[PDB]
Formats: sequence, C-alpha cells, structure tokens
Amino acid sequence: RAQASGEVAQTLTQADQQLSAQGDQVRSGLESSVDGLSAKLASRILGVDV
Amino acid sequence: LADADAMHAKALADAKAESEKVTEEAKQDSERIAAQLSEQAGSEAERIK
Repeated sequence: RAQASGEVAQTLTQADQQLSAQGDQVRSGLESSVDGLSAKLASRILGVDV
Repeated sequence: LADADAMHAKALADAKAESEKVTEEAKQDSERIAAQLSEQAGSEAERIK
C-alpha cells in the first residue's frame, strides 16, 4: 500500500509539473489562435463578415 | 496392565500422528492465507495507482 501511495504521489508531482509546463507552452499558440477566434466570434455576434 | 501400556503407546503414536495432521493442515493454511493476503495487497496496490 505504502509503495503504491508513494509511487502515486511521486507521479502526481511529476505530472503536475510536466502538465503545467505543457499548458503554458500551448498557451503560446493559444494566443495566436485567439485573434482568428475573436474575429470569427465578432462576425457571428454581428451576423455579417467582419 | 499390558493392554493399558499398549493403549498408552498407541495414544502417544496417535498424538504424533495428529501433530503431523496439525502440521499438514497448518502449513497448507498459512500458505493459502499468505497467498490471499498477497493477492489482496496486489489488488489494492493496483487499485491505488
């Protein structure tokens, strides 16, 4: 039990670090795609091509 | 008197035999309980990870 719990905790810490790094990495391309996403959203809430 | 002495010897032999039948049962048990507790340990470890 204790090894299972220790292994789970270690992998949880490692996964937290790795996934946090991966998320902020991908947020970079997120801020690129945001421009097009917002343009198309505007062209929807307006009902005509922006 | 001779019959009682022979019966006592037979009773001691039968006590040695049940000591055998206590070892045969107890070792097999201890082994089986160890097996099921190891299986339980493995199952809970697998469940937790």
